[PDB]
Amino acid sequence: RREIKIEGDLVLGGLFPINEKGTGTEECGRINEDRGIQRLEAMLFAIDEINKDNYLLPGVKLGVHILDTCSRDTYALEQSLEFVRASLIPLLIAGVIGGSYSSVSIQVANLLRLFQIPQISYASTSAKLSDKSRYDYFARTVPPDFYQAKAMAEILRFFNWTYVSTVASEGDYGETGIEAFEQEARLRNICIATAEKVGRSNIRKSYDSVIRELLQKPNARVVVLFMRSDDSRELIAAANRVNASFTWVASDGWGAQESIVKGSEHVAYGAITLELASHPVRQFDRYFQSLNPYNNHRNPWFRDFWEQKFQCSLQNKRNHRQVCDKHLAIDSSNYEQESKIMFVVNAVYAMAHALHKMQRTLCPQTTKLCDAMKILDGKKLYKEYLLKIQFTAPFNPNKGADSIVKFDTFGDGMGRYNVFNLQQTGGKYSYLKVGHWAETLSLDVDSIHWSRNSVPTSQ
Amino acid sequence: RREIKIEGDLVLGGLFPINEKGTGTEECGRINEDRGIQRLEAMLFAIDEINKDNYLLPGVKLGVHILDTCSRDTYALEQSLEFVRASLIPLLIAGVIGGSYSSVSIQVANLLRLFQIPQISYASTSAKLSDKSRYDYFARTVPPDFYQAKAMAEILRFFNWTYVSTVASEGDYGETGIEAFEQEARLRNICIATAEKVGRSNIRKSYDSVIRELLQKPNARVVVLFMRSDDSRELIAAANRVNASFTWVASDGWGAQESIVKGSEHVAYGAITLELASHPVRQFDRYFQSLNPYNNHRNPWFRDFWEQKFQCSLQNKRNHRQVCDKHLAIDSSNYEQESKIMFVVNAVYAMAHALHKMQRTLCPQTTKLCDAMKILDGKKLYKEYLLKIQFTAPFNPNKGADSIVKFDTFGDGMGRYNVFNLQQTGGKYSYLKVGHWAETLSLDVDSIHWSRNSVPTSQCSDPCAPNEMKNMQPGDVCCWICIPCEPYEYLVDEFTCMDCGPGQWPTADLSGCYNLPE
Ligand SMILES: *[C@@H]1O[C@H](CO)[C@@H](O)[C@H](O)[C@H]1NC(C)=O
Ligand SMILES: N[C@@]1(C(=O)O)CN[C@@H](C(=O)O)C1
Ligand SMILES: N[C@@]1(C(=O)O)CN[C@@H](C(=O)O)C1
Repeated sequence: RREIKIEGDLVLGGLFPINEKGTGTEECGRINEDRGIQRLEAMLFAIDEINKDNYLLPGVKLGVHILDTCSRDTYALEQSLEFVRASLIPLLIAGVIGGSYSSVSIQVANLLRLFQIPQISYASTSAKLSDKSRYDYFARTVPPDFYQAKAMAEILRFFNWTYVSTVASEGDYGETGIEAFEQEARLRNICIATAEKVGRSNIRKSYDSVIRELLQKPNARVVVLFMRSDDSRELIAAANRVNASFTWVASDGWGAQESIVKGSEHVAYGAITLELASHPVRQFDRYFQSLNPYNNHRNPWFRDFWEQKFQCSLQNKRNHRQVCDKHLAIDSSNYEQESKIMFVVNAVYAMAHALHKMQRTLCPQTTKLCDAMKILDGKKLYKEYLLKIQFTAPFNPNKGADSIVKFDTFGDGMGRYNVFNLQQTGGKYSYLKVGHWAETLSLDVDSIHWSRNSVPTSQ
Repeated sequence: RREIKIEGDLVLGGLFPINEKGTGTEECGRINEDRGIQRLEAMLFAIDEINKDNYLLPGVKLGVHILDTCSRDTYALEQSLEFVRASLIPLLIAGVIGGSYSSVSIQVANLLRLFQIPQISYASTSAKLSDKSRYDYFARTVPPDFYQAKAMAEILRFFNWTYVSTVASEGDYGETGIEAFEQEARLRNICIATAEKVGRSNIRKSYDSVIRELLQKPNARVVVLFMRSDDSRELIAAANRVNASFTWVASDGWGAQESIVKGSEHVAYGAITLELASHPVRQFDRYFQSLNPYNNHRNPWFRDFWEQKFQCSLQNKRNHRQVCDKHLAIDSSNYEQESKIMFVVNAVYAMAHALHKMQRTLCPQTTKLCDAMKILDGKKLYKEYLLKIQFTAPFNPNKGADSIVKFDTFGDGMGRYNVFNLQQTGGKYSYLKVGHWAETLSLDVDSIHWSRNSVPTSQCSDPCAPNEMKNMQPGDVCCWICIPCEPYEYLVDEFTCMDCGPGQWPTADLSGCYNLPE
């Protein structure tokens, strides 16, 4: 049971899928490197920054209480109990920054509302959450799948892929996300071959089973994927053991993760995956790359991350091979900033700018946490929060790109996605940006390298 | 922070408004005597009984973990966190028996579902809870207000009280409960004069304010009340300071509590209040009356209850007057069993019979808690629970009165309500049962003692003058104007004044025309 406790004048809860969903009786598996450890640090970074900042919450140091969600909802839920219990050693939570998988953001939202705690997700995208009548204390800095589904169908409708198959992760994410695609699919005259869907505690046999059925309709060479990062790997893994080949069209769930195609660099070749529109946070880069087990002591998971990333081994381990070189480090050769890290940082600044207004509004005299705010008014903070608008943490170069954080009447973000193509040119697999989606598709077509190096056909 | 912990092979949570909602920064006010302390004890009693019982959960002693809800939702909610946390000193909760105010049963339900814990209320009545898509782990042994509102409207529709005023407690109980009456009200052609509603942290001024407004429509002498026990008292309190008088028609919220009219025995006289149909649990009577501070040590609130009920004082107190006689006791002169106590007991037995089945089903070999049930399957227990049917804890004499506990497809109970009349005959105020509601009203009318000892009247406009006038309707259906007619025209009907014509005249009563000579 590892957590992160940094005391402060005001505290923010944190939820990150630091560890993958553990198989069997256990709950937490291997370290999620890029979407777990990075995103986590990103929050620490953002806090660090908000504390070093003078024009945003100065007399109110921001403390954090971060918990791993081990990619499982029921688990994060239990963890989250930590925050509501913290309203009565206990940390007075102001807002929770969290919910990577939609699956857990919801399960968590269902509890924070009962205790009026503002939640902000930096990645959950299920349209289900937009419903501000069931998730009245939730907000996120990313747009719902209702706008990604469109982006997806409009990609097939452009390549006359009238007959394609769908397979979606079980769970509020994949489900709602596909039900979104299903609709947008019919409307553009696209018939769905076989409707596949994986699930929980699933092993190889259930994934191969899905591959089989994707093969029982060999007319549809284009398979649409609305699956979680994990279920999206197990699928490709299966599809590879039996040299099965298709034109993969996947939701951000797969996104541009090069860690999904690892071990099947080809069975996934010439695929098309979408991701959210984001511009890397310069400072975070230098920040993360500056980390190492000798200076990152506040992150209890760092060691395990270190040993796993470098194939290391140490005394604070079990019993393995190859000890680890001191001159080992995170550099530009072993690290690429995760796509959503931007959303993490904005999520936090939001919460902060939100509090920051409450500060100056409720307490004119000082810069410190007065008596007015000794005990926050959740409801208030949340309807003094949505109404937020600010220039993305200055960690952003431009300003003219609507790079300002704010929320809709639903508390969600702007639907800007990037279209990707999985290609390899020099013995190495990489993702190349080939168009995007603003409200209408776009892509330099003659940029795409397809499987069987030919523009596919699915009718 | 006081709780009750009795260890056991299986444990049941408990929520009771033992203390009234505290005013100011504090949270818990005075002890709720009859709906708090009694109902609490009734649960203990029921447990005590289920443990002394041989044919129902024998090898599985039932433990309880009871927490006061201080009548506040946000508070019970926090306390309830005690139970979900208890699924991981911590007590393995099987189900929570609780939720007096609807207000809190909901707020609570919202949390137990997140951890699959079966809840059962012995009194929350909000229709909102019937919705098994939002409260999938809730059940109760009382029927939704959807059936009480009907019973209420049907009581006014019988006394042609076409124009009456409504005032409802703020909070899921009063609100939803009135929205229920509002609808059933329109449907029976009943216009609502002024729609009043009290609230939170409300003091005298907001109650008087409500009285004032009830007075700004002095045509409606009948006021409908869908208010919590507490808000229902503050209102009458207010209504009394200013000798205001009406015919009070109140929901069970007020019910038949003689503790509501205390201090205004007359400003509330000749009122009509509804309650759930229930028959007192004989054994509980002997049981409760057998309690006293020297033998009730497991109930941490007992002393405070004792000191408060008897005006006592003790060393485990603050600093007051008049010490307390040892020979003080709860007898037939100072105690009347609360109306819902029955529901409390059934609520628990249900939970028990439920577990009891799970016991014999999951574990054929022994009578004890086996490995199959070491860790319960909420979802399962809940859909092995609703499907329950049993003869009310034998604490009931008859059997032929559908006195069997069970739940609807919604997890609610049977809508049977009793109609009451608040009357005083010998210097003492009491509640007299005067009819009930099965699915249709009923009441021996000539049983009711009204205020101004006269069957009241609540309509919009006065009746027309036969001698002349005709009924005229502008926009609504309760408010009309009386137009007199021309000495030469009769009335085809109540509303239409029709002219007789040439060489004729309308009869004296104005029902026809008598041919004139000359
Ligand atoms: C009003 O109530 C009286 C009860 O005495 C009844 O006789 C009368 O018919 C009612 N008015 C109508 C016609 O609705
Ligand atoms: N689209 C994701 C979700 O809403 O759950 C799937 N994976 C999440 C992530 O970025 O890690 C985002
Ligand atoms: N019907 C009540 C409720 O659910 O709120 C009103 N008063 C409660 C009580 O019995 O104390 C029950």
